Amino acid sequence: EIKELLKLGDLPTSGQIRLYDGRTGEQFERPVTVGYMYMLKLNHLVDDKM
Amino acid sequence: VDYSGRSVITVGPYLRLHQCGLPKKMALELFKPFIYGKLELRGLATTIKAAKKMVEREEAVVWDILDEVIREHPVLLNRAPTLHRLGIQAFEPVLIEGKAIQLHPLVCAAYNADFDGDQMAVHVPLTLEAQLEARALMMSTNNILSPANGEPIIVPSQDVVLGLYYMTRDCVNAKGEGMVLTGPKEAERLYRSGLAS
Amino acid sequence: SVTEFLKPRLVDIEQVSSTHAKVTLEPLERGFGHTLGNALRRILLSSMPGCAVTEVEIDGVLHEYSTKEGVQEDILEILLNLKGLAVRVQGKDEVILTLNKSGIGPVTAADITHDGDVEIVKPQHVICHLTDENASISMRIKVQRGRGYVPASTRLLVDACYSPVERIAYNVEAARVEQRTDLDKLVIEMETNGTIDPEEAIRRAATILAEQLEAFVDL
Amino acid sequence: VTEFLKPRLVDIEQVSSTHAKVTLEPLERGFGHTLGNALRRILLSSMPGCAVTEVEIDGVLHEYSTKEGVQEDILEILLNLKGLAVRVQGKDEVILTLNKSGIGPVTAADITHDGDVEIVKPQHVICHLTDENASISMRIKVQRGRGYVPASTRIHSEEDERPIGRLLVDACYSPVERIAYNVEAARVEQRTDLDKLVIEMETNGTIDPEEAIRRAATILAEQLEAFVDL
Amino acid sequence: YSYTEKKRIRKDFGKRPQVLDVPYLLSIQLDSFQKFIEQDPEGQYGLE
Amino acid sequence: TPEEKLLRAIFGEKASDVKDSSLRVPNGVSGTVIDVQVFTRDGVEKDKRALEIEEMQLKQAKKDLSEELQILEAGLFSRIRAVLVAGGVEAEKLDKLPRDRWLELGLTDEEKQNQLEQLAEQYDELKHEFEKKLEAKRRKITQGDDLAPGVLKIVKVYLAVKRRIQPGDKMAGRHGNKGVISKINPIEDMPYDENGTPV
Amino acid sequence: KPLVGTGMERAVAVDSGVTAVAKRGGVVQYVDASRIVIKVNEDEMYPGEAGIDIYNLTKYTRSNQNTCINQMPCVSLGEPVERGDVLADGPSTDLGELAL
Amino acid sequence: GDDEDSHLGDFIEDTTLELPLDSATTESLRAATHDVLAGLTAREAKVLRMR
Amino acid sequence: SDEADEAYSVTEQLTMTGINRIRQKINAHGIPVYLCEACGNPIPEARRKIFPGVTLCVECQAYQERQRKHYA
Amino acid sequence: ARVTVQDAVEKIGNRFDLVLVAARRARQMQVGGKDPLVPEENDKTTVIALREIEEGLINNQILDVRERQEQQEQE
Ligand SMILES: [Mg+2]
Ligand SMILES: [Zn+2]
Repeated sequence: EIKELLKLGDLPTSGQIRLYDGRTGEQFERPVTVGYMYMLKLNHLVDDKM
Repeated sequence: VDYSGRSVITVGPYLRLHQCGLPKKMALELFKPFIYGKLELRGLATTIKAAKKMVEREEAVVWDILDEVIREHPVLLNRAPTLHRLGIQAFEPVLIEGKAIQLHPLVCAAYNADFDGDQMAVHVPLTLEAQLEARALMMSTNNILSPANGEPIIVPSQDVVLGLYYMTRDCVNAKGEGMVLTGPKEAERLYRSGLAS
Repeated sequence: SVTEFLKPRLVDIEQVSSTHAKVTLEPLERGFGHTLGNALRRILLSSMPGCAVTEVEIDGVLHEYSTKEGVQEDILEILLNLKGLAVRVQGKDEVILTLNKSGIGPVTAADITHDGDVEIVKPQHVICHLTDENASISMRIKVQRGRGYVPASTRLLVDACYSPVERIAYNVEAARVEQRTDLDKLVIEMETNGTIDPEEAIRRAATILAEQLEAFVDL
Repeated sequence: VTEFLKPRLVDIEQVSSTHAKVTLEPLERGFGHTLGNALRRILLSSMPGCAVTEVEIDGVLHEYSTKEGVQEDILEILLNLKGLAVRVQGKDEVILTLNKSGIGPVTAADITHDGDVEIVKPQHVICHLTDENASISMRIKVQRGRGYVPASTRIHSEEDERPIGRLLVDACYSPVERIAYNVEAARVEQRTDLDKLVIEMETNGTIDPEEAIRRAATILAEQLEAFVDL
Repeated sequence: YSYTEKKRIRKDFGKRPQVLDVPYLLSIQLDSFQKFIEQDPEGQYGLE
Repeated sequence: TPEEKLLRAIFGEKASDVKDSSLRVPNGVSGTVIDVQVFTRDGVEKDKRALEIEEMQLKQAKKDLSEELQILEAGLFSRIRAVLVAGGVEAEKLDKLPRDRWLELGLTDEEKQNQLEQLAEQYDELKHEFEKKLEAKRRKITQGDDLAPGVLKIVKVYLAVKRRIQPGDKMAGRHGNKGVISKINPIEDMPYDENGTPV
Repeated sequence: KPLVGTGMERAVAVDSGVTAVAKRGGVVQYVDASRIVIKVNEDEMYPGEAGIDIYNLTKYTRSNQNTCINQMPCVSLGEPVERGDVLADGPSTDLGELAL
Repeated sequence: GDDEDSHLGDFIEDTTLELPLDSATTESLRAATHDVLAGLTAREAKVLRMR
Repeated sequence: SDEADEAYSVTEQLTMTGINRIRQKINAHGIPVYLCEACGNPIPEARRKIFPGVTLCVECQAYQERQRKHYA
Repeated sequence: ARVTVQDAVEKIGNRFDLVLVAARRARQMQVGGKDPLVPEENDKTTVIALREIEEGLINNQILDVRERQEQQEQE
């Protein structure tokens, strides 16, 4: 089903893209996984640590 | 113990392995008497009270005087479970405009550190005998061998062994195969150019 | 205002060997280290006018591979020793040289038929060594004036390293103005065969890149 | 041998109000990627925007409050202002008044426009009035800069610093959001090694593509002047 | 469909048909206390 | 001390009978004071700010209680009106005379009339109830606070710091992948897909 | 919101306290950043003592951990509501989902 | 009942000690006053000290 | 490292040296015995076919394991 | 800024005396009125003393001899 939904949009079925480098602009070989992950922010904030 | 702080270590791969990042806030606070003496030695502040006022206002010359003080004064870094004698090392502080003690990557093997929240504690050595102990007996460039056995404790861990591995390998038919090169400089001149895998 | 970018206040250009420079540009505004260094090394590495040996026809080998009584070197190592030969042609172009010779010793760069404008930058360069005989080694080498580095696979050819620059490599390190947290500090570090100095090499590369933007700059 | 046909600006194509892909056709084989990445990084990094920086609603003290009539807390009004794409021409700072009353959404079109100012998307929502007699009286302050100056870094302006009503907002002066580029085969009349560089770009409206990559080229050319001198 | 769920309805995978809806998640706390404090005419539990 | 005495004589100052122990923001914090309450012992007399905040609290308690009683009034009035639409026909011959003259207006003595009586009683109960609630609330606002023995008054401030993500914070997926942010690099420097958007 | 969730978000957020879920069906008579007023239906109405449900929302106040707990109205004026709906998202909720 | 099991008698600061900054000030004050007196006639300086 | 990264290795050693003793109780050798070393009953062909090298009939093995189960 | 003391521990022998000698030498240039022997390049007195120790122009016997000679110029 995840392949099916990645195919609904025109994304690549294998879940991996080819990113290009932002500093040299040359494509990273070996295509990378890029997706949308849900990042929390645990409140071990540094400025109560330092 | 006084002249001491703790905070969260981060990676900072840009470093050498004899320095450690150190936030301007931490640095300016652990090193107060040093800055006070230096501001009243350079004449940037009349008294010591004037120097305290200047620092607590954090003027543009306070930072430069800080970076003058910091220069060769190595600070000790220590972690919580000091399992062995490499749990305490000493680095030279590279002032870091931030709030996390950027600790060089290769040293996490020794410290048993990792960057998911492990706090490290920085100590300042005051006297001159202390700075010479730290720079001569405890510097992070002086203990590259595990004291358990002469094998080094500086072995690259995970991003770097995988990068090095991916580099020194070989496909069976890649770009630019077979050609012969005048040396390693020509190797990089091809690779960065884009003519050889 | 909102158009005043930091221009660098150079703090080092330390020629380590007069063919190996190292240039510390700074302080560049943040992220300018990577744009500048990467543009200059792309140019210095793949677009640089220069001459260089392209194809040498030796009389005694119809292949890229053979034996040649008199030289202990292989033939592919003769192509190697020619790739390192750094020639500079004056206003003319597409010269051919000849290196017929024989004897006992090495075969330096000065042992060519020394033509007018074609200049050997290091005559001491070693091509091949002959044995103790009257052993014949006669070759007709053919150079041209080209731009990047074209391998022989795109075409007795030779991978034509036309460009002067042998190795560019920058680094971006965190410089600083009085309070600003992070800025750039380009550490370019170049090597060349000698046909153009590192300093002059960077100068010509940046001049190329700046000429390209003529249609777009404004005052 | 050493010619290097310089590029020039072939057809600009405004796909939409913001999405506009320029073309620089006659690029030597190799200068395509160099120019493309250099230009893209200059556009995303360093470009002049005229974002909102200081806001002063009528009867609010902080942004952690609420005002009877608006269905958003003031923090949401500020977050809805911060994305207000505006284009000033004459000055480098201007005080746009927003006076509105009555039920209904409150949108940037309802800001009292002056000749200097161009609110590029007037349908962009700032608030939601929801009382029969309640009004918002704010005095936004647009000003122009580069990149991202956050509010905290900006509150050391020493004297007259600063009345309890004035709420600073993070200024985000950079009109370009996406910049992608492609190097394709530039079929000049008789050549075979030629590529043209096409640059998409997705502004907020306050920036024209030829003007954009004219300023970008200006920046990079002057830094290259510093290099070439040595 | 609930009005708050036609606002953004979540595409639901998962094949098993739900037999017992989720309980009231805070039920232990509220239940046990209001069983502790309640006019309950018998010695079941609570104050009396 | 000694010479401190000379330095005092020289510049004619007086060492103050008081020293200061004033509440200053802990170092590092930076925020907006968003609320301040002043608890005062019962024996003491309130300063200017405590009485200012009592003014604010009483006016706000009145405004809240009256806004709420007005909303409930409006609901009750509209329900009674919707009863005076059928059986008591004044379609819009009812929308101009006094609305408070609807608890005593015309209808049959039907179940509609029993409802109208019940609703009028609801109106009077709303009035009486919100009045007594306002009286209790005002007495609660202006009534002595109890305090630890020895404390005169207490002043509480509520800063609203606004944290922004910065290197050294912990983040996490939901799958037990913690990690300390180590650098917040610019946008240009981030990997970007072929279409132009960076990760 | 989670672009990838397990559907338990809705229930966990409603059955928690922070959401201001409706107490009876009806129409949103006057919404505001601090209070939601609900003209209840007549069918879900009590016979005498008509009334209308007026919720006041907790604005910026500090939890025990010094985080800010503050509700926000997710309804709009004139919008219907049914019993058990969500009127205001507390802290870390998006339309009656748990957005952490 | 904390982690270290430290008691109450270890959270009592000593409000009589002088901060090392303050002692290092008045040492500097002794320096400054001696300096100022040095640039005075011996009569006025001895009278200032003795006074 | 972390909690989970060492917990993995603790669990992994647990599982491995739990598999190995249960697998070492298995007989892998070959010496047919034909007579249960406690009761002399003839171990049938099949029960010697499964575990080659088994030196007890099934009855006596059940007895001995029942005895083992209380650590006697 | 000096990174290793390999050649310093080499020249002076013991490594616990590379500390002590360097510390007393630096103390002479921080407390006392001495002038560093080697060209200081924005260097700290600690690293300067180590640098002198490393070239082989300052060590235990030399410092003792200079203190003796100085007290002999005390006359
Ligand atoms: Mg850890
Ligand atoms: Zn048996």
